[PDB]
Amino acid sequence: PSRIADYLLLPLAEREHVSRALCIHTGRELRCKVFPIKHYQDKIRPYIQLPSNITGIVEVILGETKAYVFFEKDFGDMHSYVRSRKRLREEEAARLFKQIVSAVAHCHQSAIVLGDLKLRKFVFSTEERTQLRLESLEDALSDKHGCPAYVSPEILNTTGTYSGKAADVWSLGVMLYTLLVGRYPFHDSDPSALFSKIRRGQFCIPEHISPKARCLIRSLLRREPSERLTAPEILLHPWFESVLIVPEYQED
Repeated sequence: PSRIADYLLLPLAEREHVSRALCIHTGRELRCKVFPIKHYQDKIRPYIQLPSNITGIVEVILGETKAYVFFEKDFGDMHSYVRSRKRLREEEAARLFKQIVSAVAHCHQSAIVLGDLKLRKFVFSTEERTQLRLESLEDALSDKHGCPAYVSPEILNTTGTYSGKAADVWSLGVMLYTLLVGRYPFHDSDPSALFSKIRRGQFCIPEHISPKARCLIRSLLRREPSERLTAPEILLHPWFESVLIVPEYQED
């Protein structure tokens, strides 16, 4: 039977590298995912050590070779939320998107490129579903299934080399559009058409989206990466106003 510090580890219905972590003293229920420590240090730890909790990590237990990351259960992701709401009203979209952007700005200011930004990368911290956190543990909205909706112009043009931070901002643009409209801005099921529209920056913002929201979307989905807002700059965009330590313990 699997016991680590004062937690009992139990298999989860899925069981990727994730388990149930029950506190032996109280029955408090967390989640645990195990990683090689090298991988934890390189890919997970940076997120924990930002100044400000954008993750829901409670603590990390560092064994011999492996890191046991204990985190809070979440209350669903933003992909499922948009799907169930169809699309968000501007006031909610702005509240939630500001939390998303604040997370990314923090990351970028410590030289952390995410590279995998999507609505499913953000999850609710409570049952209220008013506060999002970054899914940092590597753990419907198009014409058909499997739209590569986060493909940027850089990744189609250039030669593979481009700005990580500016590519994340493109992803913030796709996310913002999708929050407000309920479909991705580039959503063709035919990849020829999709890639053509992405390279040429061709998408349509419905008329009823406010002027401040429309120019913010446009300011993120600029074809030229150098022309996009930085994540810090997004936080000061007039749209928002218009509508509005993790401990590490060693073990044997």
